[PDB]
Amino acid sequence: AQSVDQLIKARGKVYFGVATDQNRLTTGKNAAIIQADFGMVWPENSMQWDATEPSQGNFNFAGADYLVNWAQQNGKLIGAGCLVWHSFLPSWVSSITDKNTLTNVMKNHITTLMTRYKGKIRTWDVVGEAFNEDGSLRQTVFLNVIGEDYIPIAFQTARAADPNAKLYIMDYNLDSASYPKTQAIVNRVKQWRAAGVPIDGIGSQTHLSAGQGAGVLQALPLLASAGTPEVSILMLDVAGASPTDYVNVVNACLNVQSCVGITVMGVADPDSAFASTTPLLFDGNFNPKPAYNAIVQDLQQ
Amino acid sequence: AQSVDQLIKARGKVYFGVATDQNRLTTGKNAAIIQADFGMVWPENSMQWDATEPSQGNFNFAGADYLVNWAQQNGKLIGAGCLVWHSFLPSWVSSITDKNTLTNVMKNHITTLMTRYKGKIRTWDVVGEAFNEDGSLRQTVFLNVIGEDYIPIAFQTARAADPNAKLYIMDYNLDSASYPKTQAIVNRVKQWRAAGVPIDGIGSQTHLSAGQGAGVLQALPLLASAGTPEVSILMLDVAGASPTDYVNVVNACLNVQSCVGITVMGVADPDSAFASTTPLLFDGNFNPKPAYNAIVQDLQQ
Ligand SMILES: O=[N+]([O-])c1ccc2nn[nH]c2c1
Ligand SMILES: O=[N+]([O-])c1ccc2nn[nH]c2c1
Repeated sequence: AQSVDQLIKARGKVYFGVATDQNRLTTGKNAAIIQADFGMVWPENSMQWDATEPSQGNFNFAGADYLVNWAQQNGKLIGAGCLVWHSFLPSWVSSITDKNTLTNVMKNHITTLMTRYKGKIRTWDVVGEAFNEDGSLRQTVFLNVIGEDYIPIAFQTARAADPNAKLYIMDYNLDSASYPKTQAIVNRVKQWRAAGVPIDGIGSQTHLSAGQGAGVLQALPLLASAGTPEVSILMLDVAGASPTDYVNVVNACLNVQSCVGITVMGVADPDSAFASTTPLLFDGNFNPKPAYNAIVQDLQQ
Repeated sequence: AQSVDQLIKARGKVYFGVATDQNRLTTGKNAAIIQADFGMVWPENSMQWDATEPSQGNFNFAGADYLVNWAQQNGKLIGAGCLVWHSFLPSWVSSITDKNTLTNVMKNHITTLMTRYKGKIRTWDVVGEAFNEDGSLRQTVFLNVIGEDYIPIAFQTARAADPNAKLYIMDYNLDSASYPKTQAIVNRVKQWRAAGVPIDGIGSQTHLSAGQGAGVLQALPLLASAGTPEVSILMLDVAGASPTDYVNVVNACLNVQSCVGITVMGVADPDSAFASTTPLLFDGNFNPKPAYNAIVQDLQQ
């Protein structure tokens, strides 16, 4: 099976990547497929807040360390995240009500994780899912306690911790150009960057239903109009794994100059959180599915 | 699918169990299958030394806590391990050369883990893979630095930390009654128990090639002749997943009064470390394989 990462690099992009973690790399055929076919790895779960700081100051890095070392040994780029994401917060964080304390807790979490891997991580997802569907800011503990400046603070802190990393904000339901959330994140990122906030990229969490790939062809250029140096496609999977949907997403990447690459959410269908929708590029026997071969043919042209 | 755990309990045994961990419970159909069909869970990796104490005295319990909570919420028994196993040691341990220091480090590791989960764990695998294939003791850091007393110390320390748990020694290649390692572990366990060492069980790590199930019918009664209150089948998988091999292992369990149950290495073939041998009871689409149905029929007859 030809390598989608090699082929996308030949078209001028940076990577075709995949999310993984230690117990994937030691089972199935995941390591062999990643070695041959993908150019970047992300930790699925091992870098999230609940996995890395389950109680205050008690950092759990064993799983993340394994993935970083494996990637370095095998010549792969590393992306990591998410530093600030309400969905993976442990209870001790969401109980904090003092603005000074929560600011320092957020800063220490960012600084500790980024310093540990300083210079080794290409892309950090710093803030995730900060927007409501109507485009207002999501009322998470960080917004409620710190206020809207928590986003500037997070990015400023991350830039100081590792100036080499590309810093991204990420969100989902940015797959349609007419959806209010898509326009809102563009407007807010434009404003933040105009005031000097170091947001290098917007990452679109592309968890799609059948037939939604076509809309990404119009949504991704819109996200790119915010003026960040980079945009990316993250967490990609498609219910039913139709070649048409997957090829449309790949072509959206190719059409947007600032889109650096694509990361799929897993290797093989049985290891998806959405396994009954068989939404990935390899089947339960680790054979490439028609969508994989269709991407290969699209990138060869 | 009828539950092998309910059927084996109806035959007078304690459980039919499976190894798992957090990211299995959140993907595929693993949680649903475990809820319906298995009565005990073990952490595959999250309790091993390299996952729980990656630096001296500094413990990581996020993954293990998740599995213990999940098991309690779903009414499942819990087994855990391995407290002392050379294959999962961090480098900081294997570089210790002082007998008193290594003894204290080992005792602290045992006591900290077992205290955290005191009263919640049915079975602890305390020492693993302590024997060479010829029956002599494996020359790990523990044997080289502490000496052969490390095994009595480990069990004595474990009994004091949680007197409710059943304490096991485990090894592999105990599948043939005429293999030297099988008789050696019997010899040594008899001696240790005569000296008052609290070894409650021998666990046989049953990682089998095709056709090796039949030999377990003679090996397991031999293991039971050491006189421990319990024996168990652990880490069970069979290359090719022949019904004949799986049924022979199940019947060995039924034939040995002190054998309390069986634990299979995982749920579905693609998540095995030996996936190309398709050695588990569910396939890559999470359908029960012929071996599963054969076990069901064997337990009903
Ligand atoms: O692209 N990704 O698959 C991915 C997975 C988990 C993440 N956490 N933060 N960013 C992430 C990206
Ligand atoms: O039975 N088991 O699958 C199993 C898995 C991992 C272990 N670590 N210690 N004991 C273990 C048993």
